[PDB]
Amino acid sequence: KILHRLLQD
Amino acid sequence: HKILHRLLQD
Amino acid sequence: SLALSLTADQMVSALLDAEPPILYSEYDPTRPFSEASMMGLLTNLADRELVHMINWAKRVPGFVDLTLHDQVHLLECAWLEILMIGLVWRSMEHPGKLLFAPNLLLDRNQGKCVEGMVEIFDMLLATSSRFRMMNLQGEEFVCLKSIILLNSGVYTFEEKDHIHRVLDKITDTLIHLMAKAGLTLQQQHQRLAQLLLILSHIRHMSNKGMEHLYSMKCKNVVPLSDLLLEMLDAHR
Amino acid sequence: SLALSLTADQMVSALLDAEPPILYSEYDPTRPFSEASMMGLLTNLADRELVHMINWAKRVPGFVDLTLHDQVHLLECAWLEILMIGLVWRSMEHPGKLLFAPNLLLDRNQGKCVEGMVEIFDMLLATSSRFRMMNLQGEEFVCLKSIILLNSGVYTFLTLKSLEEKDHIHRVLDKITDTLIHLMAKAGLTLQQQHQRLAQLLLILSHIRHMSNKGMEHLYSMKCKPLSDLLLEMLDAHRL
Ligand SMILES: Cc1cc(O)ccc1-c1ccc(-c2ccc(O)cc2C)s1
Ligand SMILES: Cc1cc(O)ccc1-c1ccc(-c2ccc(O)cc2C)s1
Repeated sequence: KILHRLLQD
Repeated sequence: HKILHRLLQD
Repeated sequence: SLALSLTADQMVSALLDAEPPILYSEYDPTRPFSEASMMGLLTNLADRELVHMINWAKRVPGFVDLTLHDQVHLLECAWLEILMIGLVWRSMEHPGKLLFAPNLLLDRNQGKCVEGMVEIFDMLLATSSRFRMMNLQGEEFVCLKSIILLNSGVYTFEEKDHIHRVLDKITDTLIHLMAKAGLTLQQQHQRLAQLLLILSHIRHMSNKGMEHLYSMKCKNVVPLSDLLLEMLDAHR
Repeated sequence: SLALSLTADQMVSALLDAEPPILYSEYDPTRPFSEASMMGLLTNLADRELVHMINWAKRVPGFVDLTLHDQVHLLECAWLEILMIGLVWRSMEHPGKLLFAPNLLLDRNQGKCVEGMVEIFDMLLATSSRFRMMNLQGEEFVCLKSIILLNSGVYTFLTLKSLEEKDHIHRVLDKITDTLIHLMAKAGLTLQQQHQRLAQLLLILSHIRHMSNKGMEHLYSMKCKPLSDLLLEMLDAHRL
C-alpha cells in the first residue's frame, strides 16, 4: 500500500 | 409529536 | 439546580439508584438462528430497554432542567452508545462473550448470519475486555453512562452551559471515587483520561452500528418498533 | 524506550517541533465554484496534508517504536480526525468560518454548495467555537492531536505478542496525560480545575470521532459516484 511506502520512506 | 417526546413528556 | 448542590457521594448514590434493570430476551431455544430472528431478538430487546432508558435519563441529575426539545436531542444522539456501554459492562465477567441478556449470551460466531454484526461484536468485545483489564467499578460505570448521555449531543445544539457544569460535577465525582479507592493523584488523572478516551471508541461503535441498522431497516430485515424507527431516523 | 523517559517539557517541545506546515489551497480568481470545484480543493488539500501527516506521525514520541502494520492501522483510523482537529484549531480565531488554508477561508453558506457538507460544517464550527470558549492553548492542541493518533485505532488491534504494542501505546498515552496536566498546573489551574479541564478536552475527542465517522461516510458516498490513490486507500480502510 502507498501508506506502507510513505511510512518506510 | 415524536414518540420519544411523548415518552419524555409523560 | 440541586444537581450542582450534590456532593460526590450524593451524585454516586443518585446514579446507582436510577439504574435500569437487566431485561430478558424473547429468546426461543426451539428454533435455529436466522439473520431476521437474531435481529428480531436484538431489536425487541433494545426497544424494551429504551423505555427504561428514557426513565433512567430523567433521573440523571440536571437532565430534567433541560427543555423537552433538548432531552429529545441528547437521547436521540446517545441511545445506542448507552445501550452499548451497558452491554459491555454486563459482559465484563464473560470473556469472549456478550451478555445481551441473561438468556441471550453470545459469542462472535453466533452473529455471522447478521449483516455487520461480527464487526460490531468484535469492537464490543474489545471494549469489554478493556473495561475488564482496567477493573472498571460500578460507580465509575454509571458516571461514564451519564457523561455519554450529557456529552454526545451537546455540540449538536444557557442550557449548553448548564450541561457542562453538570459534566464537571461528574468529573469531580469520578476523581473522588478514584481517591476513595486509594489511587495516587497521578493515577487518578491517568485513569480519568483512560476511561474518557474509551468513550471515543463507544462513539465509534455506535456510529458504525447505526449504519448497519439503517442498512438492514432499508432492506426490511426486521420489523422495528416506531420508537426505534424514529431514533434511527434521528441519525439520518 | 526514549518516549517514556521524556519529561513533560520535552514532550511539549518534541510535539511543537513535530508540527506539520500549513499548506495553501489552489483557489484562484477562478471565482466562483460548483459542487465539483470546491470538492476538488478540499480533497487536493487533504491529499497534500496526508504526506505531511505521515512524517509528523513518525515524530510523535513512541510512534516509531510500533510495527509498520500498527503504524499503518493507526493512521488509517485517525487521518480524518487529525485533519479535522487541525482545521478547527486554525479556525479558532475565525468565528463562523473554517480556515482550510490561509487562502481558503469558508463560511457555512459556501458549505451549502456541496451536499451534506453543511451538517459537517456546523459540527466543525461548533467544535471550533468550543475550543475558542475554552481558550485552547497551542501546547494543549498538539497533545490532543497526538492522543488522537495513538488512541483512535488501538482497540481495533487484538492475541499473541500484540498486547505488547497496546501496552506501549497506553504508557505513551499516560505520558501525554501527564503532559496535559503539567501544562495546566503550569498555567496556574487548581487541582480540581485541572481534572475538569482534562475531562472537557477529552470529551471533545468523542465529538471529533463523530465528525470523522460522518465525514468518512460522506466521502465514501462521493467516491462511489477525482480522489488521489492515497486518499482512496485511506478511505477503503473504513469500508472493510
Ligand atoms: C447495532 C447492531 C448492528 C448490527 O450489525 C447488528 C446488531 C446490532 C444490534 C442491535 C441491537 C443491539 C443491542 C441490543 C441491546 C443492547 O443492550 C445492546 C445492543 C448493542 S446491537
Ligand atoms: C469530510 C468531507 C466530507 C464531505 O462531504 C466533503 C468534504 C469533506 C472534506 C474533505 C476534506 C476535508 C478537509 C480538508 C482539509 C483539511 O485540513 C481538513 C478537512 C477536514 S473535508
